[PDB]
Amino acid sequence: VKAARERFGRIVQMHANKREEIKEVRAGDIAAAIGLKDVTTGDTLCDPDAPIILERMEFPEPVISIAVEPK
Amino acid sequence: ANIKSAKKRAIQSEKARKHNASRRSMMRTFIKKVYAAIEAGDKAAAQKAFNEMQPIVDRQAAKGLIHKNKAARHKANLTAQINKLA
Amino acid sequence: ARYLGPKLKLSRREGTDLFLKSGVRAIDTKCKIEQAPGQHGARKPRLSDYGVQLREKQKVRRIYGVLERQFRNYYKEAARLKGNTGENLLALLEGRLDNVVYRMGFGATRAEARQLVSHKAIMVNGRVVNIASYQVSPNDVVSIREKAKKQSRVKAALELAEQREKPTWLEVDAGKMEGTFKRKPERSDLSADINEHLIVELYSK
Amino acid sequence: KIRTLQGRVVSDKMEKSIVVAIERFVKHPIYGKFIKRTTKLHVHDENNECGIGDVVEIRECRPLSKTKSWTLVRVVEKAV
Amino acid sequence: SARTTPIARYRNIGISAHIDAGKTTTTERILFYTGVNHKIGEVHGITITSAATTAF
Amino acid sequence: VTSYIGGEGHNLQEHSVILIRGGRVKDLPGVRYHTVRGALDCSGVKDRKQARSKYGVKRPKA
Amino acid sequence: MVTIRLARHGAKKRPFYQVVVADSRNARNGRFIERVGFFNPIASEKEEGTRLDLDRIAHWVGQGATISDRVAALIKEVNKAA
RNA sequence: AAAUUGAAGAGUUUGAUCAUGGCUCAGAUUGAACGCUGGCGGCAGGCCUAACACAUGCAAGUCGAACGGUAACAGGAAGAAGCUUGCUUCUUUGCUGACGAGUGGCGGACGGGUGAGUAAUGUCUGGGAAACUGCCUGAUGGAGGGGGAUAACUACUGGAAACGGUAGCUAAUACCGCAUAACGUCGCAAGACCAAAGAGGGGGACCUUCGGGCCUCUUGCCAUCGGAUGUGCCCAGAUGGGAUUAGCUAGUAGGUGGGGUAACGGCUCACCUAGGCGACGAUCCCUAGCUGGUCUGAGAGGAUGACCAGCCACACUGGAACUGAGACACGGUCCAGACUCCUACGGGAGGCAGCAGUGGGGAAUAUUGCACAAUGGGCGCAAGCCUGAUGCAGCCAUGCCGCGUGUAUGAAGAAGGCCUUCGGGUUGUAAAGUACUUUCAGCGGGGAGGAAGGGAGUAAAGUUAAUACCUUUGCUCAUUGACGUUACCCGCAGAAGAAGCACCGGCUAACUCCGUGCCAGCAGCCGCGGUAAUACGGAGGGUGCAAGCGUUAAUCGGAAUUACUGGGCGUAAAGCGCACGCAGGCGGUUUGUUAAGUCAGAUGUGAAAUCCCCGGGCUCAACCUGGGAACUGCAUCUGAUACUGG
Ligand SMILES: [Mg+2]
Ligand SMILES: [Mg+2]
Ligand SMILES: [Mg+2]
Ligand SMILES: [Mg+2]
Ligand SMILES: [Mg+2]
Ligand SMILES: [Mg+2]
Ligand SMILES: [Mg+2]
Ligand SMILES: [Mg+2]
Ligand SMILES: [Mg+2]
Ligand SMILES: [Mg+2]
Ligand SMILES: [Mg+2]
Ligand SMILES: [Mg+2]
Ligand SMILES: [Mg+2]
Ligand SMILES: [Mg+2]
Ligand SMILES: [Mg+2]
Ligand SMILES: [Mg+2]
Ligand SMILES: [Mg+2]
Ligand SMILES: [Mg+2]
Ligand SMILES: [Mg+2]
Repeated sequence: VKAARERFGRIVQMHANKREEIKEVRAGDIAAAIGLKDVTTGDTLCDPDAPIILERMEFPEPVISIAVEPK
Repeated sequence: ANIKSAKKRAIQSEKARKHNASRRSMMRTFIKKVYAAIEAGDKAAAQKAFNEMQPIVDRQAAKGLIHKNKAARHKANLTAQINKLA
Repeated sequence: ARYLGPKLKLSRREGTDLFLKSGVRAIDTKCKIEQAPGQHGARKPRLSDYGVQLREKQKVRRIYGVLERQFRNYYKEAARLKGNTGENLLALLEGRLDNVVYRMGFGATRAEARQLVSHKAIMVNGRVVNIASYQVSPNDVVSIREKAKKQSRVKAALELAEQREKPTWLEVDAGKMEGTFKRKPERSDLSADINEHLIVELYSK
Repeated sequence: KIRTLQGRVVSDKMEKSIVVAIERFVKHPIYGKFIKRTTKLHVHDENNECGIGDVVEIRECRPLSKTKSWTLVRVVEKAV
Repeated sequence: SARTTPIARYRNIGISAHIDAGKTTTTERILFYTGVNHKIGEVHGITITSAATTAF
Repeated sequence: VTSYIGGEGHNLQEHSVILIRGGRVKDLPGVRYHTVRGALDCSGVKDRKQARSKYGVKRPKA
Repeated sequence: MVTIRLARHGAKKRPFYQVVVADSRNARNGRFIERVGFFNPIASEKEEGTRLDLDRIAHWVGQGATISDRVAALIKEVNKAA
């Protein structure tokens, strides 16, 4: 999506009583990565050989707008 | 201590401290008795105390609780003071 | 690390032949030597004291197909070497391998000489080298791998070799296509049309 | 055989001790002018056989005090 | 290396509902039932859900 | 300090977080620093395709 | 413990060892006492790859030094091949 | 032979000139940052800020061939044989291949990190005397005989955890006497006293109490005197700035004794004297690790102290010691202070300036990787085990070096763009086309070297009683690689996938056109822009560099612009208003002496690396490396005596 090159590592799974390091992630699974320099929701991280984009993403448009000043 | 080695060294050093301090405490007493005899002005008892204390420092020097030169200093200046007095 | 642009604009800039083409046709027939490149090249401006020195350095760099980093290294080496830096620099530029490959007749252009040396087509004393900056010592022999010995381009360059003047410091044998480097040539071997002290005047600024 | 320094005594008030001033000429590191540099030393002197301005021969020795590491060898001239 | 659990076995599900329908309670109970199921097999802890979790 | 913004037009305003560099502007007394166009909040000059690196302009495809 | 040791200099993947007398309580390329010889396990096989002054080695071993396993392999090899 | 033999200027004050004088630029260099762009490889480098706080994992263990033992897994004999086909082999015991915890030994004081503090309990150079020193060495000799404890263990039992608490039991190379006592210690001598530990391998005659006795080999233990290495101590010189810091000091300065340190010493104490330091800069204040070295410079100098190596100092902060050969101890102890964490609220735990990594600060500096394959370290007889030292791997154009992104031919010279006096030129062999090539990148195959060693043995020699055990040297055998799908080589096909950045007024190499019109903007300096802008913005063209190109930051150079080399003071900046005069600086001329300065020679040192010279190996280079030269600096001896000094 952002046409950029990143590297994985430090993948982690949740086990409801602990969080466990995992070396690899297989198809059909959910995993969390750490230390990704530039990655956002709806971004397709895929194999370098094939640059694929899967259905992009859909975001609800904002409905309440306010002005924030630090004070 | 966060290492088994350091833990073991702690207890070993504690025993060594107590055990070595016992020898040091018992040793100093004889020198103190000789020094007390010095202004006590005794003649037989001064040498008696010196003869009783000169061997005890030698074991300490041998096992290294003190240094042999330290023991030499103790006995040398003590006998110098006794020869001065008696 | 290489010039991929036109090869006659360089010669037109200095108004003199650079031997950047094989020479099948005449240079004045193939381009306008006396006119500099660009729409203003008709007009002849005034070259300052820095202008002439830069002009000579930039010329020599096109004759010998080198870049500024290597050429400054060559200048520093020649300055460090005992003797006269002016010729010492030329001696190093002669010792450049693809240069002697050109000189002894394996290439009508130093560009094609570099092309050949790059593809393991040249070995020295048997050992194959692909670095065009390879420094050649006296009493060294060069040849071609049996694969590239069948090439017609080297054969064609062979006839141009004796058409041009044979260098003294090189001894060749076109029979089995092998040459030998007698000794580094002194100053008088190369054309006096290249001034040498302009280089040292430039780099001693 | 033994090393040798010679100076002038400047203070003899201290009991069994003296102060010896050593003067030498050194070329200036920057300008080259020769300037005289002075070092003063506290020298052991038993029997107090030194005065003021008397030229003195000293020798390096054991540290005999906090600031004394030198002893008299000979005194060459007296009562200037 | 080799896939320990066949891909068909995997179930990627999400618990969704209206506010206070009991979504957190159900996820916590599911996690407890899986933990007890795989702990009793050996024997005759603080738990937090936060993001997506795994269970057998 | 006071900094100069080079190039044709700019998109800067209050509470803009920029990265200034050295360089004195002779005509404006008191100004001794430049604004690095194309870094952080500062944007690249629009329509400037000569000396682009001077103003943080990506190469336009052509 | 005075020992005979090898200090690994040279570019990586092409070692070059300096055979030197040093103290056991110092780093490999750290403070030494005095250089003895060198070793090159990537020698050209046409130029010598092991120079080693046996005189100072003998002096030091008689003095009470310790020769390392690699150095011993070198003493043996040089004393046999030459 | 060879080893320092090397030195450029330009713009800018004026109507114009000369001078003075400042500012700016042309050159190298970086631990760089950013902007644009970005193919490969080799080598190197990679938090300069917050010595800011730290989650998580590893970074210091080993030795059963020291000792009581066997918790756990594999056996050995037995065994109800658990068993029925002895098919299955369902109990038992350190009994041992081995070994958790425990005592004990050694190591943890090395290796690694950082530069906060320190202007000197620091570093560099040269000297010394009053010292100690584990392991590795060399020699001389001893290694005899006992005793009392205790861990682990047992019983009970407290605790959430951390960890314990009472009562018995058990050894040792743990502890302690006793014997012995010298080339050891003390003492002028006579004289007095000081230590030890055993453990593994095998064994001919004898051998019971089957455990032994004895014999041999290896190793360990004790004392002394050595060597080496390491460390402690002292002296001299040197090693930033400030006088808008001139007086500073009371254990202070010395002495006599006493104590103390391994050693000398106001180290320390009691007296006694009245000192001591300072204008040759004391004291006080700010800053700062120091050196070899690095950058620059013709040099003299200037700046600097990343990486590599030596030394110092520090380990949350402030103290304090203990053990230990060695610490006042990064991953040890105690106390205090600040901070953080766990908890059952009853109480506990910790210190990444180790390797990674996190947050934060910043313009900015990387992976919670692999291997102990090699060197090295610790322990062990060895095998081995540990080693975030080290070797390697990953990211980063951060620097240097190398190489590619094609080669040759190819004309009215295509199209199109640009300008154009409409004649043309222009981009331009440039393109198109035609022949050749595959470096690199991909594919499949082959393929060294970093690997020495160490095991199962096999032979030979020494050792004795031994053809045993062991020690030393050849031979056979299986082998030992993290990097790694290594470097390198081979065949495939296709030019196939690989160029950008800055500048063009002068300095300074590169010129026109079009927009605007003192606006928009450029600019290092001088200066450009008010209708023709070679200076702004665009295009074309050209120039200079190139996987880099520019800007910014910083140092030096140019700058003889702090002038030692090598400047000035009448008017440009600069002679105190004048005089006396201490300190200081300098000083007529001869005779003798000394040799302080000066010079010569020698000797020792000036760590290695770096630099420079001649050579070697990575295909060359970067890079690595042999030898030299250099490190002219210091000390000490011997002289020389013209000059300066006495
Ligand atoms: Mg390059
Ligand atoms: Mg409701
Ligand atoms: Mg919820
Ligand atoms: Mg802070
Ligand atoms: Mg500091
Ligand atoms: Mg420690
Ligand atoms: Mg730590
Ligand atoms: Mg770290
Ligand atoms: Mg471990
Ligand atoms: Mg300057
Ligand atoms: Mg200067
Ligand atoms: Mg002047
Ligand atoms: Mg004036
Ligand atoms: Mg006057
Ligand atoms: Mg005067
Ligand atoms: Mg005179
Ligand atoms: Mg003299
Ligand atoms: Mg060398
Ligand atoms: Mg050196």
